[PDB]
Amino acid sequence: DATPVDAQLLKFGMSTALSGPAAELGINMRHGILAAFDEAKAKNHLPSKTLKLIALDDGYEPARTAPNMHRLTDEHEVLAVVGNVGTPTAITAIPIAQQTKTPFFGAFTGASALRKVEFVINYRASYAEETAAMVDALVAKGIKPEEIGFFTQNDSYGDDGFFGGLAAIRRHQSVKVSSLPHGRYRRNTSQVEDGLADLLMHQPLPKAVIMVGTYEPCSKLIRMARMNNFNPQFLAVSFVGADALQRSLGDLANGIVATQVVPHFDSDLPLVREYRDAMRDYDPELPLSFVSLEGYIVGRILVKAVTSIKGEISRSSIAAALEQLGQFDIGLGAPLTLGPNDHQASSKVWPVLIGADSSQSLAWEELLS
Repeated sequence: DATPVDAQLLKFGMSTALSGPAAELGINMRHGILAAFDEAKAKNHLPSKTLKLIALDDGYEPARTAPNMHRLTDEHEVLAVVGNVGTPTAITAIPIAQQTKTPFFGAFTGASALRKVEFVINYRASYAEETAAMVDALVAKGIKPEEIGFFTQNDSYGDDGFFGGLAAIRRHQSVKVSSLPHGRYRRNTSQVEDGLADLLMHQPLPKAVIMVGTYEPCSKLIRMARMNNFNPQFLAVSFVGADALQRSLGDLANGIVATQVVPHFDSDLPLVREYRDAMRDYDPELPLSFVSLEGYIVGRILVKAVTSIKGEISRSSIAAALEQLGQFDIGLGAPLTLGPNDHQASSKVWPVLIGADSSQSLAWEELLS
């Protein structure tokens, strides 16, 4: 009761899926951020500052995102909202961040809606970029544009990935949007039967299915496809959660390709080695994942920006500091770029091939080999 406290508390907020069928996404984003914050404390990166994350559960449901965001920006007075999972959730969250002038940084979503939003600053490559990489690689291997199908969540997330795929296909062949194979499922359900039937009845039958969904419904779709005598090349976007997908499917995940917005967590890139050390010290029982690696990267960039601030640390000075990063290197093997007119740090897409027991980096020229 008598001890001076001169450390300034720096509060950051997050609204994310900490429960429900997509919980692995929010849980692991949160762990990655917290591992970064743990490391920053351990190494005295922010002397006389205390980092705190206020993480509220929205279950990947926009109806819960809205009141969470009001609480984070009003009563909690957070300095930035960091790492929130999802597209329909972000679409609800962003106007609240904008009206309160709160930086909305490193959201776990590649949606174009975040990439047109002055307060929205992104680390990761977009769904347009992931789907372009997939489509170009498929076509290079002799898959016809008309043979590429989509299995997507029936909302703004699935729409965004589908539209990215459509644009990528259109670069190779003019098509009407109604011609593409496109099965859908409702967010946070396992109701994938109708979507599978739509793919199966398509002319021609898809040879590749791009999955713009989450791990639970995607796992069920893959199991059901194989039961229904259908074995195309499945490709999962980053948001699916490749680690959770592999855990659910086991051997049935062997051969799936999944695009990531981070390098492999087994890489010896300096940042990745630092991620592994931070995770080990933070909680050695947690498995590594692409999701927590992304959260760690977001935390690292945030801390780097905060370190640069001279004077009051505030919403406005954090927004400015993120833009002041310019071209910078955090040990990813290639530079990141942020600025007043550049709000996406990375366009890099790292494909991985899921095997029997693990995943490994994939060169696109080895796709379907």
